[PDB]
Amino acid sequence: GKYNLILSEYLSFIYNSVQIPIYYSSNSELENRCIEFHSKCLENSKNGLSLRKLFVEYNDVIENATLLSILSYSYDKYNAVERKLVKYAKGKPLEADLTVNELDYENNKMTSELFPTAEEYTDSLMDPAILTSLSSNLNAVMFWLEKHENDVAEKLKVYKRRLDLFTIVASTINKYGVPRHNAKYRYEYDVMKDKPYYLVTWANSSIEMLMSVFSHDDYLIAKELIVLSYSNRSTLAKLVSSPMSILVALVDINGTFITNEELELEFSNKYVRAIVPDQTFDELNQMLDNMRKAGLVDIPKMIQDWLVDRSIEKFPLMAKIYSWSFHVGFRKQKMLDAALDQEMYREYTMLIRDEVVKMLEEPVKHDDHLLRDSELAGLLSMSSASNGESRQLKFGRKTIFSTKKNMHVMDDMANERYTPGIIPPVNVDKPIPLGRRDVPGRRTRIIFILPYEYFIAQHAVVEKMLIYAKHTREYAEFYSQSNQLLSYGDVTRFLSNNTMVLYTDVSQWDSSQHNTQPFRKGIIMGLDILANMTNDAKVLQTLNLYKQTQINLMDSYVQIPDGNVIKKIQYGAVASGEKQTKAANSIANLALIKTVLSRISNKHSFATKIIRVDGDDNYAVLQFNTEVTKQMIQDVSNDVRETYARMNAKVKALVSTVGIEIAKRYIAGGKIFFRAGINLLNNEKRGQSTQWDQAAILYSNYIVNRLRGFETDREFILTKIMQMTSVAITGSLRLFPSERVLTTNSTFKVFDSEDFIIEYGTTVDEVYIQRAFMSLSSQKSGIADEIAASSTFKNYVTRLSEQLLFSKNNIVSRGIALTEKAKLNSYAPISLEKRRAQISALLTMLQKPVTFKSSKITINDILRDIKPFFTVSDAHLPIQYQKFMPTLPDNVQYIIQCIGSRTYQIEDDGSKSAISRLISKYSVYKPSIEELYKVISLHENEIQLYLISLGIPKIDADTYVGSKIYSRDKYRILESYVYNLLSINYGCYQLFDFNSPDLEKLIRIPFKGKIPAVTFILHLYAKLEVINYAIKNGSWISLFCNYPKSEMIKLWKKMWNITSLRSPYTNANFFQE
RNA sequence: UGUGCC
Repeated sequence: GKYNLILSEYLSFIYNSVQIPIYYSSNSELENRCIEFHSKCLENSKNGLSLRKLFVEYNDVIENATLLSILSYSYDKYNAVERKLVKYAKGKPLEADLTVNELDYENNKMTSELFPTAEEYTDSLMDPAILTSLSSNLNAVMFWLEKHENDVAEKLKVYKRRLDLFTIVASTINKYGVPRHNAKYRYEYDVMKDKPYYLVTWANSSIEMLMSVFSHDDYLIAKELIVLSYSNRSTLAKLVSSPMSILVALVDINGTFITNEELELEFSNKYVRAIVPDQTFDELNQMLDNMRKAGLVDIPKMIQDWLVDRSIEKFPLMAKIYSWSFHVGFRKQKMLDAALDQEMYREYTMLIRDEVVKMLEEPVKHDDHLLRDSELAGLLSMSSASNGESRQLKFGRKTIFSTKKNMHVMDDMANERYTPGIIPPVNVDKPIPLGRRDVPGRRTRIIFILPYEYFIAQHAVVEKMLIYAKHTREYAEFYSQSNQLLSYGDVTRFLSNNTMVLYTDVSQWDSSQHNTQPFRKGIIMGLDILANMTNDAKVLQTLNLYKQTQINLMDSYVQIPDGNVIKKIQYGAVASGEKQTKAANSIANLALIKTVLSRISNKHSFATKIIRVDGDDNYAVLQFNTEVTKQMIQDVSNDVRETYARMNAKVKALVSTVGIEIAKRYIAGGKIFFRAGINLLNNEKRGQSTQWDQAAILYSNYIVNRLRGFETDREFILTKIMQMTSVAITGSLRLFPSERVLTTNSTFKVFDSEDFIIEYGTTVDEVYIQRAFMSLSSQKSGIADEIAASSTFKNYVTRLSEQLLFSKNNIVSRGIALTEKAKLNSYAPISLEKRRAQISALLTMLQKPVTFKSSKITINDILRDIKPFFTVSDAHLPIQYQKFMPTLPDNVQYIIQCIGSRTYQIEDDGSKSAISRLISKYSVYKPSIEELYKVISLHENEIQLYLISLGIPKIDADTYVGSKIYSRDKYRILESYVYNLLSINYGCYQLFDFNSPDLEKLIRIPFKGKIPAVTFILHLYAKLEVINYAIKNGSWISLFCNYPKSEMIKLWKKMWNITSLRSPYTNANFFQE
């Protein structure tokens, strides 16, 4: 509960010249006392009197009531920051070395020198894009510094290392003064022109980096990145994190974890000697020298010191550095610059064509319905993103403009303009609008934003390909319900003294111009073969349309802005934006890896243990009929690079016998590592999310980084959360939500009271608050109801429905209309109205909690009912599993050591149900987990009607409605739904093997009735409680359950009526992946 | 409506 105490100190620190606590209680009499206390405090403050007497008088309110919020009556002028900053600003300011970046505008010049006229100015290249101010970040660091000013021992060293660092930030910022932000947390030209262009972004990155400093090594790393970053803005991250690929090959393997037949992690005590050719060492040295040429000193030395022995025990430092560089911010070039960079492929093209044919061969011959009604499927699937051009649209009687894809389709249909049979051009006549994706370290890549004709003409086929991939292991990113651990396991498996791994990053090749010809032709050739396999008119048109999109792309043109103008240039390369983007790319890399491997063998004779393609990378494990030597590696590597070289492909191929390093993960010393480079105080782009959503997201980013090996002080995160989640009443009245409001599992939850432990209200007050918050979950929007009543809109819903189902409409119909009413949420005007409504409702709720008829049950209610029926008792679980994921914090790591981990994801969509499968066979419709959950619990007769209404044949529908499988499905649908409400596949839990035998013994549950749903919830609740206790106390306990027989029947009724809560915390988990 | 595909 330290969050509440912390908030007062921070507020007291920020303002000085009052704070009014606000409590509430589920007990009528106590609440009145809370009302009396609030009135007295306002009255006393209004008269400038002390509140000390009142606190003693209302001792009971402080002691038992639950704090809801804090009132901030501050009469200053959001200043203080200028005054506060100066004491810390003494050291010498930093000077921008305007000679380190190629492209001029990437140097820390004076804003004016970049944009002389306020009309030439643009933040397009430095916009933090986050909804929190630079001034607030600075305020947070200073506040933390003051609190930890009088600390001792090791704590002091952390303060001192941090204090030194912020000195550079403070002094440099002062030389120009703190920049001021507008209403939308943006930095305009007037504040900007006197100050160095990249000043605001740089300060944010350094502050974020410093508040994540603890050990001396952290201090050394943060300082080099900070000073260097201010000058360098385009290669520092890349230079710092490049030696990592070379490093993995060096470390030896002493006991690793592999994959077994049951596809689960199993420990192997083997030893694999690292074999590295002298040439590789020269390459690493060149990389180190390059870091040095760029002013780097401390970082290069650390890598060099490590190299003397390359002990996997002193390797965490290398890992720490790799995670660290990403925190220098994003590299945002000029669209044109990002855009500008851009006879033997016969074997390569053929494989791509063959792979495409396999993925649809069976679907095409049979005459799959999805292929037949592909157009309908695209419409249901259709998103609410952009279509490319801002159009004027009329809805009922309102004339407004939108760019949204959904809006364009509805307007077009109501004008006989809807024509998916005609796939628009993307050449010189109708150039493609561009989209951009920015990431730290790597170069900016462009994105096509093609007309919805393209999404529709490709949605059905890509879905078919994904299903094929779903069961093909070569495609690591799509295989089964696998996670990254299984992939990690597969590489280690066949590792021995007569086998070498081959990893390759082909990010450059994917964009190449050489690539697009062979790529498009291969897909097209495949499409022609598939067409020569059926006679179905519906299938051919859908198949034919897909072919057309590939042809139009072959010769494309792009609209790249060059200032304020839009130059139309010829883009002869493959860019992402299509539907088949990921699936096609995966096919292309796999075809490519296969092509290189085949050419090499003519020379060498090996065995292919495994081949894989995962994202922009691809790798393989080969086996030779002899012991691998340093000389052998050089020969295999030179030939492989040469094979890539002949195909004019620019890639980075490496050969090792112990580890590999790709974009998503890296393996060194038999251990699995994952980069932890998520930016905190700077984003990639702006969206339509609120401050609360962003605050929830920041906490999430912090949790993933903390899990991955990059920790940022929690107090700083908490401090950031307090500033972000605040709400102003006036220009001097600001309301700060309490910890209970912030952390309770409600529609307004932002973070967990205690990291790695999701709590649920076990007290009456929490329950009272939870019920109240839900009360005001959804808010109305006029602009939204308007269009929801217009003609064109209802017709669009009606046209989709009369095309989909046969019999009656409503469980399906209500969903389609709503699913379509929400898509309007991309339209800012509607988004803005919703937020304003939420705040006003929120201000009143914090002020004085309202009443609620409840009548709605949730997950928290089910858990609360169970709790009082378990008996706790100290138990003990020894550690049996060696550590394979080192970066993991100690408390999280301990649970894995004692009970183990898993290599799969727990099905939380119900897709593995027989009924869901049956719907898939005859319908293009895709029910949600929630819809399936409501549907399964319906009267046998009702279910039969619903299946028929969707097109399911009578003999099939009738057979299911009474079978054994339907009964089993009932339990399965609920199990999937319950896991979903408990986020078992997210955060820290996704790691633990909840089916662990060791975990299982700690649970004692005697059957007293026997009813699937009831048994599942008790075991799950017990498993979560035992694990959570373990996370907090580092020790274990055993659980006994004596739940009544009468009680279970009541509980079961409760279970089939659970509602789902929507909250920023929930959104953030969805947001991560 | 400072707007940006899968």
